[PDB]
Amino acid sequence: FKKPPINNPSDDATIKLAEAAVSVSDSMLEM
Amino acid sequence: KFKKPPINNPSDDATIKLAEAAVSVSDSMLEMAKVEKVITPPSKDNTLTIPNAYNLQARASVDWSGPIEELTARIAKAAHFRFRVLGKSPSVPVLISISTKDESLAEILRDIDYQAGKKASIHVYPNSQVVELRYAKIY
Amino acid sequence: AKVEKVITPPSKDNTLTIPNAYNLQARASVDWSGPIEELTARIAKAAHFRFRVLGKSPSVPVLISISTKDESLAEILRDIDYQAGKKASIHVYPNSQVVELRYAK
Amino acid sequence: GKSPSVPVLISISTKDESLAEILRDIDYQAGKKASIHVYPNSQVVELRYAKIY
Amino acid sequence: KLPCRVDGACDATIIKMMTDLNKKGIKVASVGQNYLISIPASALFADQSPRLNWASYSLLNEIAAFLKQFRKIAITVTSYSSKYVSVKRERALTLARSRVVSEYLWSQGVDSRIIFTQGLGSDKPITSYTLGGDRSPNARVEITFRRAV
Amino acid sequence: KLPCRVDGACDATIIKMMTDLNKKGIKVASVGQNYLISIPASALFADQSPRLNWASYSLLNEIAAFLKQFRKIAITVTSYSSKYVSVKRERALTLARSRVVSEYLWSQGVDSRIIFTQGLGSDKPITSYTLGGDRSPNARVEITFRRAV
Amino acid sequence: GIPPSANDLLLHVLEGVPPPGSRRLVVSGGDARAWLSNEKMYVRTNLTILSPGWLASMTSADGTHAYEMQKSPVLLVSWHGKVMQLKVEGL
Amino acid sequence: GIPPSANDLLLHVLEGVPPPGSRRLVVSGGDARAWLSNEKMYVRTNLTILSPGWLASMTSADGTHAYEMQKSPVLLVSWHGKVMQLKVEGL
Amino acid sequence: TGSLAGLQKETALSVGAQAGLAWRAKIIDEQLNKQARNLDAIYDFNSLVLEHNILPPVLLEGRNTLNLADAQSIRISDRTYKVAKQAHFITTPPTWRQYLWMDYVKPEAPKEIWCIYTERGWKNGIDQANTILEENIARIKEDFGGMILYRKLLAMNMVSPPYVSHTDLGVTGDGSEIHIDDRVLRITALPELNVNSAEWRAAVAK
Amino acid sequence: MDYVKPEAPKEIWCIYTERGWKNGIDQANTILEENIARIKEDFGGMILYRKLLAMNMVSPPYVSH
Amino acid sequence: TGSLAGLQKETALSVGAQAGLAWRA
Amino acid sequence: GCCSKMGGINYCDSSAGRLVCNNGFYSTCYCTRHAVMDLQFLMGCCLWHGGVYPQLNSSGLVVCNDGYVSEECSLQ
Amino acid sequence: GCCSKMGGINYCDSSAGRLVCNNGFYSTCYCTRHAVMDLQFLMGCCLWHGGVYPQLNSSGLVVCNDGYVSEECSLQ
Amino acid sequence: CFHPPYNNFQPDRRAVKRVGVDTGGGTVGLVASIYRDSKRKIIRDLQKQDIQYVEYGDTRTLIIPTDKYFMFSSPRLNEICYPGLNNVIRLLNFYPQSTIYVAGFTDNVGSRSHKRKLSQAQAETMMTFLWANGIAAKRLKAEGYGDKNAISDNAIIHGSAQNRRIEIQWF
Repeated sequence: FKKPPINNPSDDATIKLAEAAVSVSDSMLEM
Repeated sequence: KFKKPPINNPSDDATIKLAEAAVSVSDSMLEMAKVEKVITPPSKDNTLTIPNAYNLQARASVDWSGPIEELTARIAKAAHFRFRVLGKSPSVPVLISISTKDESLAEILRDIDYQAGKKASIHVYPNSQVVELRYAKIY
Repeated sequence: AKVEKVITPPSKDNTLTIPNAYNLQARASVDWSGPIEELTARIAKAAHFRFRVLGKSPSVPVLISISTKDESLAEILRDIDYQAGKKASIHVYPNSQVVELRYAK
Repeated sequence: GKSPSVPVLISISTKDESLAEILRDIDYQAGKKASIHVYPNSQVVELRYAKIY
Repeated sequence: KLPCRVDGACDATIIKMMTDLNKKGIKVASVGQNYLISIPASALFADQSPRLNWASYSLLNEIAAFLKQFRKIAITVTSYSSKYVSVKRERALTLARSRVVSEYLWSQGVDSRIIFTQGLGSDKPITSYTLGGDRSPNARVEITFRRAV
Repeated sequence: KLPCRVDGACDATIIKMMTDLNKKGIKVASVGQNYLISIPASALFADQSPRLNWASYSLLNEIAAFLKQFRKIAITVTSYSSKYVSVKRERALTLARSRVVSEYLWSQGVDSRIIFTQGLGSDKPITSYTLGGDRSPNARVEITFRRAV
Repeated sequence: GIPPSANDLLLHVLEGVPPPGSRRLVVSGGDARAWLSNEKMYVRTNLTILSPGWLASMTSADGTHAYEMQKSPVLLVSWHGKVMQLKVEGL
Repeated sequence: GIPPSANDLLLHVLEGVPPPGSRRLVVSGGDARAWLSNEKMYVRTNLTILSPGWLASMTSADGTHAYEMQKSPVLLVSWHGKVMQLKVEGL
Repeated sequence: TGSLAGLQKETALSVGAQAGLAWRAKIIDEQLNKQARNLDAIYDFNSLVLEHNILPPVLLEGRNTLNLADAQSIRISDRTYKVAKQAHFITTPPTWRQYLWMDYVKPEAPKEIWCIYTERGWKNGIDQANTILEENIARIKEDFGGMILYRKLLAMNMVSPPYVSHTDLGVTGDGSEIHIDDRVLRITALPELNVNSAEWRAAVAK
Repeated sequence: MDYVKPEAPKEIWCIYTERGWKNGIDQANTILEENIARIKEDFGGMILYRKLLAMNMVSPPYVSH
Repeated sequence: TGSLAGLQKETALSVGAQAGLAWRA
Repeated sequence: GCCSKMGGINYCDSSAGRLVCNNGFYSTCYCTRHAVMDLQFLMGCCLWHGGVYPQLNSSGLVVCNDGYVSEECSLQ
Repeated sequence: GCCSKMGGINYCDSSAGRLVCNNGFYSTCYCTRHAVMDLQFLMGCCLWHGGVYPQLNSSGLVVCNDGYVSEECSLQ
Repeated sequence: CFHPPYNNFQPDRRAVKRVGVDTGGGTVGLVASIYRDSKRKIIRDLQKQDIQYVEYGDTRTLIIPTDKYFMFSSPRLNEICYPGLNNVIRLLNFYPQSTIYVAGFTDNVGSRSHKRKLSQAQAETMMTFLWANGIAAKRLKAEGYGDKNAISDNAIIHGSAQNRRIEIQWF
């Protein structure tokens, strides 16, 4: 049976923090 | 019964405050990147310096937070290419931080070359099968 | 308030209208606080017009402040002309595609 | 125009009034600090600040 | 106050997992400090398609639980298949199989820095008996690493 | 010494009145933070006239008592009717109905800053079955708002 | 004026001989040695020091690093692409 | 005599860093922070202050206000067109 | 006290706060350790460092400024820019652990109305730890925002870049000690704001 | 007006307690009357300036920028 | 010490060291 | 009981200063002090002045920080 | 039991900081303090400063070697 | 039986297993089948998972959260939450003549093009999963909006969490 990732953003603040980190990394790559 | 769909795990106020800081950091970076891109339009891409070939299309998932030379040597060894170093290594080390998932070795090398910036450069010669890392003529 | 308030008729309102030239409806995001000349030149370059100045610059330059996220170039030019006041004016000619910054004598 | 550092405050307390009359009362109470214009052919409500300070 | 061992690991658990995997049929080999896990393709995938069965996730969880017992830097996943139509379809199939296996392994919590994936098609066979399809012993996926310190 | 909640409000009371209104026939809907109350015109007004019945003030009191439980800035009241004679008469009828309903709601003690009133006539139906008069389901009054914080 | 070149104690730190008059410090969590001589901390290791910042540095032929830095009870290091911490006692 | 331009400490108040040497105040009833440094209150909020009167003011890019004023145990604010009060403790 | 007819502990508060502060600090440190890679992705100080390993300066911005100095006279301004910190040579980039990590030491140094005051002190200690963490977050946000603002004003040509002079000595020293390739690097011009507004460059984003 | 709750406390006690109860209410009414007179004086003085400015007996303030 | 519910020799160390030092030497 | 006739309290959202219940509905209870409270009645004297000036007095007079004398807190 | 289900402990290899079992397998146990441990949580205060400055104080304040004051180890 | 990965895109024979196991009653099994095959039982099951159903007039809407029915920041479909998707297919089987609109919505974090592309990719993935179960391609249309018309407040954590969704409307 399939399992979820253990370091998964299952919290509504962790989701926002992780997508903010993704956008920051994308902006740094563009710069 | 009355319910609304997103019901997740309970949150922590420390993570709430960190997210509130990070959103404003992110859109400040968005404004700065837009201003810099508008002021200075780039004209060249590193596809000419780093081209692709066969057996550079094997894939990798990498999470590395150290110096550039060991990671570049591991990528070259997995890509079955010789590794060459040009120039003197600086006394202050060139640090990179890569955290990706399932992309090609040429794309990984291009991201490492972009993050190195003005300190180091990556070149690929597929005829001789050579990956070359060169340091900048600084200090 | 009815007694004290004074108005102007819309026939003699000294404000630049929308020139409705097709190159001036492109949206833009502008953050600027400084002289009028440099911003007006960049607005003309983004609208692919020419830019010319008639008059002379004073000792103290004319300072404007435009901070918008999504606004048309004609509306930006109208806000610039309103903020300039009696010291400068902006004219738009679309037949020969040019903008003119005219100083007050 | 530029918004002033001291804010322009209004106090409105009406009941069952049209939007044009509400905008006219807001424009009268604002007075010399701000003005309200309505362009119906372009469907634009415009608020302009005074050329002061 | 200092830790006495690497956390979540035990030598008895390592020996038990090695014995259970060898009795199940997954080949676990260790020479020096190098470790190899060899898996038949029929226990993971369907008939020559890059789609995992729903029951192979328990085996993948067992392999991930074995892989969490060591400290390592780089893992290599290499796929091999048999002759079906042409070399391009075999190479693409093996690359897709290695991609899916390494994606689930990276989704689970292995503490590695780099995972490399490659699929070599049908270039390196280990057995001259090539009559089967995916039931042939030379259609497999291999997970190789080196124990660090 | 500080207050522990918003005064005169309880979530159990909110759920109770939503359940009672939904069993009575007044539609209460909530998506995200937006709230909608839909009332048929036959339960409030007479046959195509802007005159309230005397017994509908109890229903209006229940709607006001439900509306006092939330904190809000703006309320929108919109009226819809069916085709009777022309478009002018039905737009004037819907505007008058919205004016009367909003006047009684503002007379009662709802703590809102702005209440907007409009009547759209018969431009936006919700049901293709248009055989009834005021008994049709697409002759209605709608009260929409957003819960603030 | 010309700034000074380096500190010559780092050659002995590279060779592994402690400076004279110094005392030993206990380092746990990794392969590193530390000494304290004149309210300054001398670290001999082959890891990469990331966070606390150092004042002077030398490198040997085989890849060993010698650092001169301020005293600190924690060091942040990079081992093989993984970031970890070393604990310094005896300060 | 040219009057002074502003107080440059309101930039740190805008960023949210407390002034050095100050002590914190407790603010109840709304989203605001306050500090007391030299018998003057420094208030960071995004509301509108109506009654007590302030001495200096700055505004950030996202709409956050910073005020310099005298000490008072009550503030009158406008939230969304509605007037309420904030209570300040620790004075 | 009321109507005319109406007319006719501290040690528990002290001991709860230390335990609440230590417990909340430990939980905050655990939550910080759960998100180590995301914080490194967000507060990436390493890619903002200039060419000669120089940390960029910190700049502060204010808009719509008013001062009532005294009665009959006021002073107003549209925007103001200030240099808070100055550029300098670095050997290592900063990290988020020097800003956000809270300090934890286990306190092992210890009934009708005891429990309510103990739990009141517990809530007070939790609130104190939350306030400390909020101040730390603001302190790191100020420096990162100033470093971004320096690059944006450098793009719009309002600050000057630092200037580096290098002196290349040869084989120096006496017969007891030699150095092969001496290089002395010194920065001569610090970054500064310019006041010539005619040289500024505007940016219009399509 | 200022409110602080006082929590710091029989043959002829009740009548004199009632007399003091009346006296405190009278004092509070006097204080409120004085406050009303003060705010009325300030507002009427501000209206009188506008009336005399319309009647041209006062000068307006002059601002230099 | 811990939770809210939780709220509600040298001479041997001296003498071992010389013997261990001499034996290891 | 805050989240009554629901699934109970999920967590305190400090961005809005409100409790979130086990359904998707916001609760009416507060859980931080920096929540929007409609405060209209405040206690204490020398209000709308600088506050109570902290000197200790031989008499019962109470003086504010702006020189005003509070007759309500003053002892007769 | 470190080398459990094996032949038992052979010796401590101090060049790697690990025990060797009686087979050729390295053990998971450490035997020196200079072994690679993944330490992420460290105790003590005035961390990321010079450490605790060793003066004895009349008050409960704790000062670090860089002039910083640690509020967490400070007594209220 | 039932295959957990989508039952090989086959119509599930759900009633015959229950009426075959409830014999060692046939009438009791038929009563259980006609209860559990009803529309209201499907609506209550979708209430047990985190999917909202709104009916108003003759327009019906399903609200599905991407945070639990998608992988993180990707257009991949989360395969652990397959009973909810099977219940969506079972509910949509009752209306064989209506047209289907699917729309994707995200929160305010990120760039505008990134938000539009992520919403469009999630909408295409959901429309493809609807198409592969038997629904014809001429009855489907997908659209991805950004943070254009939200239903909650994006300045708060729970309100921003409520805005990331997939909306399915039919007549």
